[PDB]
Amino acid sequence: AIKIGINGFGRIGRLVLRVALGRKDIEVVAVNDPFIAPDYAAYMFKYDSTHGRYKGEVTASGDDLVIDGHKIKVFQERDPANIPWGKSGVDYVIESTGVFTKLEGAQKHIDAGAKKVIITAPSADAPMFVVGVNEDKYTPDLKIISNASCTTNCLAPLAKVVNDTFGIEEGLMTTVHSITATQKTVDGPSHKDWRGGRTASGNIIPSSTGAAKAVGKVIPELNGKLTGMSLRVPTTDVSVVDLTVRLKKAASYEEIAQAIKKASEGPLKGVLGYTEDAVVSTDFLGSSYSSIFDEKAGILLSPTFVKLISWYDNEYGYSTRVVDLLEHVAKASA
Amino acid sequence: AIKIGINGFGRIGRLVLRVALGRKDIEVVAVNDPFIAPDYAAYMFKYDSTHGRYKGEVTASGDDLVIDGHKIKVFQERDPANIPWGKSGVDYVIESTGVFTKLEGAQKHIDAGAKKVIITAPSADAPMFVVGVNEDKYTPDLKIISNASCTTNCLAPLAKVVNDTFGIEEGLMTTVHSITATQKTVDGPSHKDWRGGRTASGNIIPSSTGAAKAVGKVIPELNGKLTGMSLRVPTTDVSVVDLTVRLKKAASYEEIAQAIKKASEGPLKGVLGYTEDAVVSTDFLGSSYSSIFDEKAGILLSPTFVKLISWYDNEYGYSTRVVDLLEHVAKASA
Amino acid sequence: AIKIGINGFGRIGRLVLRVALGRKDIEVVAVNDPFIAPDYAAYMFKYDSTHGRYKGEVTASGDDLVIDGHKIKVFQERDPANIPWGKSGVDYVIESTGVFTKLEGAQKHIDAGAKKVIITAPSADAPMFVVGVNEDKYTPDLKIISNASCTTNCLAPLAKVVNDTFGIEEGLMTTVHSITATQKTVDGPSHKDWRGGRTASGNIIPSSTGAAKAVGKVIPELNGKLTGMSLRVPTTDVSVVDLTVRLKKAASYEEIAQAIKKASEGPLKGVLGYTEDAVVSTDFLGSSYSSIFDEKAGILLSPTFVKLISWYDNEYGYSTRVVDLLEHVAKASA
Amino acid sequence: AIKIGINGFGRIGRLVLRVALGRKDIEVVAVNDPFIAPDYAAYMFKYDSTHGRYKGEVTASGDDLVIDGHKIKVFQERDPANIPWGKSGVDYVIESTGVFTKLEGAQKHIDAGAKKVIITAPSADAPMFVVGVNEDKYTPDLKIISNASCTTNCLAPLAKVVNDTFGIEEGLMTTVHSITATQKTVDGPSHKDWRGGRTASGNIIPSSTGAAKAVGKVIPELNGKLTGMSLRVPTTDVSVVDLTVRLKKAASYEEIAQAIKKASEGPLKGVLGYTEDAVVSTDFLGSSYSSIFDEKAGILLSPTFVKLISWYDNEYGYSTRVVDLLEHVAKASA
Ligand SMILES: NC(=O)c1ccc[n+]([C@@H]2O[C@H](COP(=O)([O-])OP(=O)(O)OC[C@H]3O[C@@H](n4cnc5c(N)ncnc54)[C@H](O)[C@@H]3O)[C@@H](O)[C@H]2O)c1
Ligand SMILES: NC(=O)c1ccc[n+]([C@@H]2O[C@H](COP(=O)([O-])OP(=O)(O)OC[C@H]3O[C@@H](n4cnc5c(N)ncnc54)[C@H](O)[C@@H]3O)[C@@H](O)[C@H]2O)c1
Ligand SMILES: NC(=O)c1ccc[n+]([C@@H]2O[C@H](COP(=O)([O-])OP(=O)(O)OC[C@H]3O[C@@H](n4cnc5c(N)ncnc54)[C@H](O)[C@@H]3O)[C@@H](O)[C@H]2O)c1
Ligand SMILES: NC(=O)c1ccc[n+]([C@@H]2O[C@H](COP(=O)([O-])OP(=O)(O)OC[C@H]3O[C@@H](n4cnc5c(N)ncnc54)[C@H](O)[C@@H]3O)[C@@H](O)[C@H]2O)c1
Repeated sequence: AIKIGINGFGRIGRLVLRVALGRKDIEVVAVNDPFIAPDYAAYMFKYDSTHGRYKGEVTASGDDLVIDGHKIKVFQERDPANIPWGKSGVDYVIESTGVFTKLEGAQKHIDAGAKKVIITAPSADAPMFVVGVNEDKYTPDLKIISNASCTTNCLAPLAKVVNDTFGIEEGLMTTVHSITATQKTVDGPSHKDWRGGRTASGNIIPSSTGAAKAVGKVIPELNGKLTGMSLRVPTTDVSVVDLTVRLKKAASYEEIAQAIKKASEGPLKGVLGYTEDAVVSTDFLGSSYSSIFDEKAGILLSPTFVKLISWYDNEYGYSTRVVDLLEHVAKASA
Repeated sequence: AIKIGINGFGRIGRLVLRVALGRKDIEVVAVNDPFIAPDYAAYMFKYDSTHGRYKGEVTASGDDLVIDGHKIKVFQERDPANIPWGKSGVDYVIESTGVFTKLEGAQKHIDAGAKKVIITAPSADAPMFVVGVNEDKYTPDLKIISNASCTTNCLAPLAKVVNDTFGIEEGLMTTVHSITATQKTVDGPSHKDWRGGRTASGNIIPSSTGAAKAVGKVIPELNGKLTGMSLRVPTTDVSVVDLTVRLKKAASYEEIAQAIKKASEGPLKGVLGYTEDAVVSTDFLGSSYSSIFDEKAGILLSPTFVKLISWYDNEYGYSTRVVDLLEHVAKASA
Repeated sequence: AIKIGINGFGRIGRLVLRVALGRKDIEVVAVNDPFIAPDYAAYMFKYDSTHGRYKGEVTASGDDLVIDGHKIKVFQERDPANIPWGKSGVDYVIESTGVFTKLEGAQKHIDAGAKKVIITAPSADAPMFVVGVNEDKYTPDLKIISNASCTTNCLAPLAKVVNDTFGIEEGLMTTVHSITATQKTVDGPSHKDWRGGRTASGNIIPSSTGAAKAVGKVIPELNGKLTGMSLRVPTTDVSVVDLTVRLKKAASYEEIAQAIKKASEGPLKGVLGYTEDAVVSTDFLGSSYSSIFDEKAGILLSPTFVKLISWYDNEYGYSTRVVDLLEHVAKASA
Repeated sequence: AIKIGINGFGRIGRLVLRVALGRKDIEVVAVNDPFIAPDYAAYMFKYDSTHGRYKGEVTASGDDLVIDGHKIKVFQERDPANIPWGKSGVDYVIESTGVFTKLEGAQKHIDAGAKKVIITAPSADAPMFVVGVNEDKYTPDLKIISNASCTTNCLAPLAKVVNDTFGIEEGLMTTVHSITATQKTVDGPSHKDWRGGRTASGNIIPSSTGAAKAVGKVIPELNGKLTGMSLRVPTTDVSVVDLTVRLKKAASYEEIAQAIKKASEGPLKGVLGYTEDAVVSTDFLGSSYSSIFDEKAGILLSPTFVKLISWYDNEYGYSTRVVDLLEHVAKASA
């Protein structure tokens, strides 16, 4: 029994719960969010503007969120050191607040009695993992780890296949990315990111991202070879990586597509998907892939210079990978 | 001769400044916003997703926002008691934070050296005014007043005409309303208003509003005769009042429309507008009216039961009224 | 078996197919759409921006659309008289083009060998039915019938309960309505509906509707007692009825809600739904109800004057009713 | 006087009229659109969801569109051969229907009595020009020409500066592009572009474009050195070029920015703009530039491998260029 708690009952926290409730080996013991009371947590979990109503019975009773008859404790602590993880029997904490992304903050959960923490974001200092790429490098002494970003989980599996087969010499990427909770409904204050304060649903908004650099951390051979940027656009979920790369070995576009298709059918099955259909972003709502290569959308300019397109449900694909990483950690430590 | 300061440099604060800079007798001395430094204030005023670039020169210099040569001091105080309104020579404070809407909160501005405060919102206890309806009832001894809500400013002039002519027995109102800064880009916490936390750009969102009942405060004879609710929809600005009203006297629709046209040409000129064109919400972006009657959109069922439709730029029409009420207070107080 | 064909493979045509595939008594023999070839029909049926991917295998094979092994003939006839319904063994035609909504056009399906036609829209000509309101008035001599509009299917069950219990004296309705295929992505020509040509996703757009007067056709006692209008807003599916009604018998809001709840649990089960939750439009994506009463959103101004709010998935609830009406017609004619 | 007519009174046709009415030497004699009657033409010209109301008097009288006293004949011919251009004294036709983009189609305007045609789109046939880049290659023996695409007009001035100063070895472009009139409000038939049939306001939609390869026609030294693709996103106007380019000569990003700033201040003034502000797409609504380099948004991977960002109001910048090309052609003609 993988006994877990969730800190930060937001987009990622609530969807990680949806995914986790479908895994036989996982018991979600408790969640913590100081802004969400038990009855409110039942409301937020049951109804979802992006991914539909939860197919199951959702209520609250006292301090319990009750889903299909399973009782989940709801705590409301601003300070993770005050969450009763150990007294509740929680061994793994999903750290999905966006607030405790460094080792020093995430360690508070272990102080509070958990054993291990998975940060659902890039971490400035916790080791980072992408399932399908380097989760095999996880060892049980690592108590606090990061599942990287949603963009890194799209880019890294694709870059892995391309680099393995043809070699990546250099690459620049853009993610055309759905809006998120950090943005504003109308022009408002965002002192740390002026563009990000502008009306989210009315603008294309250039943004920064460390996701391309981060690929060189989970694929050390690509260290320093990739960088990138983001354009936030008025869709509510699903994002797309636009990867422009110089290759070491010359290829045709068909050969590149065939290498990606082969990986998607074998070692990257369930992580890297493949399509030749006339897909659009809504076609990936609820997709569990980290990366779906759009074969028809990309374009080759030279035998060593190509643009590759790959989709990802930044909320739900990533949330699935959180749970996958959790189960790999529990299996590797058993 | 009117020396004002602006607290809360947001949608209303910044657009009130836009309007004020166009008024002879107004000198904007300072603004206060603890989240917006001077250089950031210049950026937020210059560029607007809804109302376009400020046609003028906007820069910052030290602690001054500089607009077409005029220097405006920028304070950053969370507590209005700490704002040097008096030392700066500010006589009037435009209270547009949404946080100090009661006499208790707005009085802090006077304790800080200002003389009078106009709250850009309904107030639980401050006297309320709607230009064109009851601003002549303002008396100079009133130091803290409210300019009501954008919705009240749309409904009250319309209701005043209908009541003055045919009489209003009772009326139920819906405002189909653009999203505002209190809403969320994706499903997030909103513990005082659960529907309002849901994805703003992807939902029709019911919301309570006292704006129809508040008409009874500015039109005492309509006390208890109007109420209603709101539906927030994914437009970024401009809203519409849908007033279903029972009349005391039998009328034809042509008769109602003529009465409204007469009012808009005479005593409510510039406040109540009138159109017979095939208008949609974007046609009122930047409109200075409080209320624009849409003659072709309404429908009569019986001679005493009719549905009336009136548009309003909830940001800019209201902001213009804020400045209009300020100039009336100053004049009445001379 | 109920052997059917679908004319017009659009939003309604394709969602009617989705519903019908879940009904054991129905065999979908064929579809016709001159603008959609077989492989394109497979794509349009498989991928849906609003209702997700079809959960099942969708391919095309020569002239057949193939869904979970069941083959469906695809015709491409502009003129319904040329569709080989009789030769194909089709007895019922779902007429969902929007082009053939009168008896004269719909009869061409019967000339072509079908037995009966259900028009998925109001008809100037053909008798109209709303399941849960008057489908037991269907008699087998009626060969061509209309399932009314999506708004009429939301308003009529609600009006039936309120009129049955308290009596409706008069009522005025607004539907705040999602955009549809007749609208335009940017300001474009719509010479019969000038407002309807303006940018659909950027505007609140007033529109005329006969849906409230049509209630008086399916509930004859309400003939002449209801009318209304529409406001199109930038959501892509789900709409809401805003009914302002004068009652004959006085009541509390709670008594009104209780009458609707009882109907929803009894004679209008599956047609009229009932909620007290903090719902928004996306919470009814895929709902099979015609009408979901929003208990917390309405408001009462006098014991005989109240505003009632009811939701509907204008695409999917209506499409479910089309199939329900079809099964009622087949059973009534056996 | 440059006497002109406009064929296709759409987004480009109407905005070309707005621009042309501000040029002293141009007389707009007539417009043609079989779907827009004279009074409807006045409505569509007067009200604009994207660019506001026309600041001027707009009426219709008989068969004339009347703008600030100037009468413009309104024709309604589906076949341009039937437009009485000659009898009306029109010398230059702006061909903005999207339907007559080849020499054979546009020639009908000359058979009907016009002298020269400017197609407001790429042509498979007609020589293409981009103002600021190659309009000095226009010669008056050319009777039918193309102003290329809005994306080519953004990319070409940028590529010219970069190629002139550092040399372009090769480049791959993505345009993140606002929706246009060819898209659909909900999933509908688009048999030649399946992705383009999907819900425009709810999807990121990949699309082909020859815009980058077309730069090689107006800058022949760049033939075969650029290509790219498009992602349509739910904004109603303004688009952005994302150019990933390999340089021949090593550069710092600062030298690149400085070269573009210099060109924007001299030989490309009014065509190529330059900004270092925290801009988003709405900040370029109504901009007359072909291309606005976003200095802060771009990123450098190596001294010869860089990503450059440039904005454009695809409707209004391009419409202004159509009028600029017209005046250049007329100066060289007659
Ligand atoms: N949304 C995405 O697409 C996405 C994808 C991958 C990763 N992430 C990352 O996951 C994290 C969460 O993202 P989100 O999109 O779910 O954000 P969110 O804002 O939806 O959720 C954050 C939650 O944290 C809660 N919270 C805030 N302070 C807290 C505290 N002190 N203790 C406990 N709970 C607290 C909030 O109430 C909220 O419910 C962020 O690091 C983000 O970068 C987001
Ligand atoms: N359409 C409208 O937006 C509209 C119309 C009429 C009235 N109003 C009302 O006007 C008020 C402001 O609304 P808004 O839409 O401009 O909101 P907003 O969020 O755009 O602006 C509020 C501003 O107040 C600032 N602020 C927050 N706390 C502060 C403090 N302690 N001291 C000083 N400044 C502070 C914020 O930083 C922000 O800039 C609200 O009461 C609102 O109900 C809004
Ligand atoms: N969308 C809704 O919410 C809704 C709800 C209730 C009723 N309706 C009604 O249903 C009908 C269709 O609506 P929709 O929204 O599905 O529209 P749609 O445009 O999505 O579908 C109409 C289909 O008819 C096809 N078609 C056109 N001409 C044809 C012909 N001559 N023969 C066969 N097929 C043809 C089109 O190619 C298209 O696929 C309309 O009458 C509409 O008013 C729509
Ligand atoms: N951003 C842009 O919208 C943009 C930018 C650059 C170029 N263009 C190009 O300009 C052209 C028009 O684009 P638009 O966006 O203005 O399209 P639009 O659909 O807004 O306008 C096209 C107009 O042509 C009219 N029309 C159709 N058939 C006709 C005929 N036979 N005779 C006369 N008029 C006819 C239509 O009624 C419509 O008003 C296209 O070639 C397009 O690719 C568009």
